[PDB]
Amino acid sequence: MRAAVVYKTDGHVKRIEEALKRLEVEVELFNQPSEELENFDFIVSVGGDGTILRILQKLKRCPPIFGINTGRVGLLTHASPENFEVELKKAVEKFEVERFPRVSCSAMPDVLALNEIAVLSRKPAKMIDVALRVDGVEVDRIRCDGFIVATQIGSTGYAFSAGGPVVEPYLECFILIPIAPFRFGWKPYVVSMERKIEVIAEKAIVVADGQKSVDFDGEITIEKSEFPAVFFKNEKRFRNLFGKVRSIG
Amino acid sequence: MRAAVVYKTDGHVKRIEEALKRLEVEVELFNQPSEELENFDFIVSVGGDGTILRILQKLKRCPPIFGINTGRVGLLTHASPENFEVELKKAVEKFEVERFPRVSCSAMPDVLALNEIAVLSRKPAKMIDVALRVDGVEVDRIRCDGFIVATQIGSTGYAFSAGGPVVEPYLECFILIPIAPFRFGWKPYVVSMERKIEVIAEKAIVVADGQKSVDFDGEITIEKSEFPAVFFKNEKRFRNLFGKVRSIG
Amino acid sequence: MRAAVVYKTDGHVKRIEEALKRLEVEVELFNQPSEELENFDFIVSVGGDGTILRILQKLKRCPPIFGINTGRVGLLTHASPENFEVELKKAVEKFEVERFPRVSCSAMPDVLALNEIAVLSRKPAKMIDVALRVDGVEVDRIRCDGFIVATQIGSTGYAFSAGGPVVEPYLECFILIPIAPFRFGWKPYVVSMERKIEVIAEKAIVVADGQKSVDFDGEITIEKSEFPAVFFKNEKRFRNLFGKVRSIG
Amino acid sequence: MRAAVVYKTDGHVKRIEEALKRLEVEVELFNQPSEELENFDFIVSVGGDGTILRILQKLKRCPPIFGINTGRVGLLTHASPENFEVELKKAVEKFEVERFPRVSCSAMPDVLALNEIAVLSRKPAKMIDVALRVDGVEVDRIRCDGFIVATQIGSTGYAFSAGGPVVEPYLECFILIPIAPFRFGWKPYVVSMERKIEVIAEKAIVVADGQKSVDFDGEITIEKSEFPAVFFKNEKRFRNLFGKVRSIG
Ligand SMILES: NC(=O)c1ccc[n+]([C@@H]2O[C@H](COP(=O)([O-])OP(=O)(O)OC[C@H]3O[C@@H](n4cnc5c(N)ncnc54)[C@H](O)[C@@H]3O)[C@@H](O)[C@H]2O)c1
Ligand SMILES: NC(=O)c1ccc[n+]([C@@H]2O[C@H](COP(=O)([O-])OP(=O)(O)OC[C@H]3O[C@@H](n4cnc5c(N)ncnc54)[C@H](O)[C@@H]3O)[C@@H](O)[C@H]2O)c1
Ligand SMILES: NC(=O)c1ccc[n+]([C@@H]2O[C@H](COP(=O)([O-])OP(=O)(O)OC[C@H]3O[C@@H](n4cnc5c(N)ncnc54)[C@H](O)[C@@H]3O)[C@@H](O)[C@H]2O)c1
Ligand SMILES: NC(=O)c1ccc[n+]([C@@H]2O[C@H](COP(=O)([O-])OP(=O)(O)OC[C@H]3O[C@@H](n4cnc5c(N)ncnc54)[C@H](O)[C@@H]3O)[C@@H](O)[C@H]2O)c1
Repeated sequence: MRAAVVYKTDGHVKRIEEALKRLEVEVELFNQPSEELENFDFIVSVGGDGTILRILQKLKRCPPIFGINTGRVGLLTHASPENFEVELKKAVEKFEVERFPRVSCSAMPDVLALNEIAVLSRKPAKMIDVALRVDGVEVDRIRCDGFIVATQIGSTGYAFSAGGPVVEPYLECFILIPIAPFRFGWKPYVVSMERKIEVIAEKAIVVADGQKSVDFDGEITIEKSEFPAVFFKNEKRFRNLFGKVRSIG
Repeated sequence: MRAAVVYKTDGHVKRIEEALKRLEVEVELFNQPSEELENFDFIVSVGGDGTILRILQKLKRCPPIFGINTGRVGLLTHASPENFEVELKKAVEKFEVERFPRVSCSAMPDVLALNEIAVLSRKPAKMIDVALRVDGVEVDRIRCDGFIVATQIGSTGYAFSAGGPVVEPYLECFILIPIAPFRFGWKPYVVSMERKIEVIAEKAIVVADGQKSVDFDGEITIEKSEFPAVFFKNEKRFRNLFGKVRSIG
Repeated sequence: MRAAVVYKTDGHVKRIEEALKRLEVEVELFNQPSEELENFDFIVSVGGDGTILRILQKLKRCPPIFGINTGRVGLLTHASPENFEVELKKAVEKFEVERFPRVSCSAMPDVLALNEIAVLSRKPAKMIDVALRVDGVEVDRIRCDGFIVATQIGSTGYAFSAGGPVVEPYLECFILIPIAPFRFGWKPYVVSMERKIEVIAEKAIVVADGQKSVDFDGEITIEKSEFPAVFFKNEKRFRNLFGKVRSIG
Repeated sequence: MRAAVVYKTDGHVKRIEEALKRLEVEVELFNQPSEELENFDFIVSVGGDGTILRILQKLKRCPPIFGINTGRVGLLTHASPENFEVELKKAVEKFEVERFPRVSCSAMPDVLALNEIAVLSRKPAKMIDVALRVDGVEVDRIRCDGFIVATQIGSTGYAFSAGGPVVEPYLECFILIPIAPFRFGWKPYVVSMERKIEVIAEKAIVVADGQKSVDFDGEITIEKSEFPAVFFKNEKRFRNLFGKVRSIG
């Protein structure tokens, strides 16, 4: 059963090589992520949340991702170097998985987002004029540095920083929130991920998970896609949510 | 096919009788809400959001509610006096109904909120030491004027005022947000409604939908209930959500 | 020269009684604060920030206060118990002070607040309709759980939890912020302390420093009194502000 | 005595030429702002707050400015097309004058900001890593899209959007708020304007009243300048502050 190990640097990759060898698993090494990753049964990412997002950008069909975290913190990950040898043995032996939806922009045709599709100002410190509508209905219009269309997974990223609610990973929703809105009152809008979001702005940019961005004027459509992100049932995912969150930055 | 027509003041009630009579519907006027309301094919509420919440307490089994708003803004209502006669007709001829869940606190067994359960301090200008726990797990421990456990429907009520997000009516979930938290960082949590909430504080009261209130010491659980609120299908519920929210005062 | 040492618990009192001994200063023990504290060259409180606020309710003319934070955290205190020996000697030999304004009320005539005056609902879970003017101009009319007229000192207290800004101690100003405002957009106003505040509300109370409360209806005015809180000089008051504020819980 | 009318479009400029003609004031017209505007007894900006910022950028020593808002809402302006005639005459013969301070920054040294000095990310959709200090003190260290060092006049500007308090125009003070901070727990700080602000970023840019901006890599210093902004006295500046803020959009 084949497995890929992706890594930022040489950190701990030797012990993971020998961790998978003990468990009867073919292993191949990957400095950078490629579209070849979907020829393997699973993937063991080594670096952090950031590393996982760069992997998913080279994946439509997503083989299960285990996630060793090098740094200090990580919400998408499964283990650390201190204790990964144990948690990997469990991960592969059960082979239980979970799947979180990935949305897609209309102007960035095949690149999918797990966290969000942000819509920012092309020039920094300049303000764009954003009009939002979902399922046809005019939801809002507002001047802001940007606008975020995040899934619940990404409710803990940019969205969090704009004032967003912490939404547990299992409840499946969009969070719609502006960045530095220039208006007296405003409120985050949480809606079902079955709807069709639309943003309309001139002189703007669109960014999937802080990774692929394109320029666009006019309008874009963001909806749920057919290809989710597959991880490895992290039984404690929920209980760990309120604590990883308590200690961001 | 008979009907109950509940009212606070003598609003447009001469007219609502006369529209109900013309649609060949028997009418029983109700000076105030009653348990007796269970025995009607539907209830026309005539007043505002508050009129409907009161109605709901005195129901377990809930006939369809056509709420009419004589005030400025009502998120639960289908029409105003200008349009009520056309909508009431559409509503009763098709008879399509929809239902949003009601929640249940330990302290008051046979009572049900549609908006929220709020745990506040018995005495005012005073903080309680609230501890929250969703599904066995510890999620928070904060000091505050109170804590709010609210459905998406009540996202636009009390919790809205405490800094909470506006969640659309068709996304079943809980919204757990404190009133006046004494702490550097805090966040509103939005979790699934299929979960077991538990609130722990001393010298406090619990309040279901701003109606029934009861002193409590120690522990309560809040959970989803088996007898929900029933209104007639509102084709434009989602559409108006965003306009009405901006006129809240 | 003479001093009154005010305490709640009789823990660290024999250590402090002997520190003041070897400083040519006469001592008098005070199990609870009193109007008699005015007859001393200074005061040494022994407890939290509350031990201080409780002291100032019995002072009009205020001799300098040296605060010893017992357990706890506090931004009105001058020293912990395991360094106070030194800090007292430095504070009484230098004998250097600084003063912060206290405000007054209409409804409670002889009473003075260092932190804030909070207007709240009389019955909890009920919101009142507050209507605020400063120097005669209407500023606002909001439905809320309460309203806080704070000073820069008490901007780290009740107004901090209502969503206020951290204002430094040396900038004299009012902070005007509501508690659970049922309104789409709202904002705290920071204004000059030389202005005459005026809150209007029915079915309410007023509370100076969470210490004294009286029912009221109609209007009250808050003004800057001529009798300031007086403390020894804390040079590190400003540099400690930011690290204490982070640890608020 | 002669004056300079500065406009952006040809809105009500003929009618303004004629008002100054009836007041025996020789007028020169300005397609846009020049250093040249220094040699006049007063100035009549015609457009908005933004037009006034542009004028001020070309001015060290500032002659009285009389703003006519042709737009929707102007914190900095005196009159509308309806009542400019009345008010222009009133204030020219009274010749009273207010002085709100402007602020210099240590990277574009001879430029001046009434509103703020914003330190932004150089590329967009990337967050920088701002370290804040004031009078040599570590007040914060935070990952964010940017950081506003605002004055009270610019507290209804960019800082307002970032989550900041409304500050009366006559309470002199800095305001230290971030844009999109990635941290569970932040708060805007309001400190004295006599203090020395200092920001340490990397991969950043500094902006001043949204006009002049230059790349910077290291550490800058914001501090109260020698030459302020000068407007004719608005007797209704304070009064109109609150209704104008409520219609910021
Ligand atoms: N808060 C902000 O000012 C800001 C700015 C740009 C991007 N982002 C977020 O960062 C993510 C990656 O973008 P980038 O590579 O440009 O920046 P990045 O990866 O260099 O830094 C963003 C930080 O967010 C963390 N992170 C990523 N996904 C997260 C999640 N789902 N929940 C909690 N934390 C998470 C990472 O650990 C990292 O420390 C994007 O998905 C976006 O949501 C945030
Ligand atoms: N914002 C606050 O400070 C505050 C305080 C207490 C109660 N409430 C809300 O009021 C409800 C009823 O309590 P009460 O009888 O004590 O007061 P109430 O019925 O008189 O007043 C509540 C106010 O909010 C409106 N409202 C009611 N339900 C709403 C909803 N679901 N979404 C948006 N607005 C709604 C009402 O029309 C009224 O203006 C509670 O369930 C709670 O949600 C809000
Ligand atoms: N945040 C809230 O929900 C809330 C509620 C009531 C009172 N308070 C504050 O507590 C003060 C005293 O009232 P109480 O005795 O009823 O509550 P308290 O004194 O029993 O508890 C208030 C907490 O805040 C601390 N505190 C007091 N003044 C402070 C200040 N200026 N800056 C930072 N922390 C401070 C206290 O040491 C204590 O930990 C009031 O002046 C009010 O500001 C806050
Ligand atoms: N809210 C935001 O996302 C944002 C972004 C960039 C700049 N700004 C503000 O705009 C100012 C000028 O920037 P620009 O020329 O790039 O855009 P601009 O001047 O065209 O737009 C800023 C908006 O805010 C208004 N404004 C300016 N000063 C104000 C004040 N003191 N109070 C209330 N409103 C005010 C302007 O008239 C305009 O409507 C800056 O000084 C900054 O304060 C705000």
